[PDB]
Amino acid sequence: NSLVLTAPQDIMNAMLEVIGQLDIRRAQVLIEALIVEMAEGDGINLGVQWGS
Amino acid sequence: GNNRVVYLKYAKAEDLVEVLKGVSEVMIAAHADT
Repeated sequence: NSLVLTAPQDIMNAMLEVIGQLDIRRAQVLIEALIVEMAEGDGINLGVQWGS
Repeated sequence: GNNRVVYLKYAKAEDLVEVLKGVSEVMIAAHADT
């Protein structure tokens, strides 16, 4: 994980500054989701039939 | 001493040929068996 750089002094210094600015640590994120589900149901059936 | 043969300890020569082509520009060659 190395960079090999060849350039004159001024370009070298500029490139080293850019590398130093881009070579930094990243933070982390813990992400939590929450799913809630509720269901309710009620029914009634009533009837009378006549037959012969 | 226009020519040298370098024995590598930890790296692979085929890997270093590509890297050193730019820096050299001069001939660079790799012997894989040794």
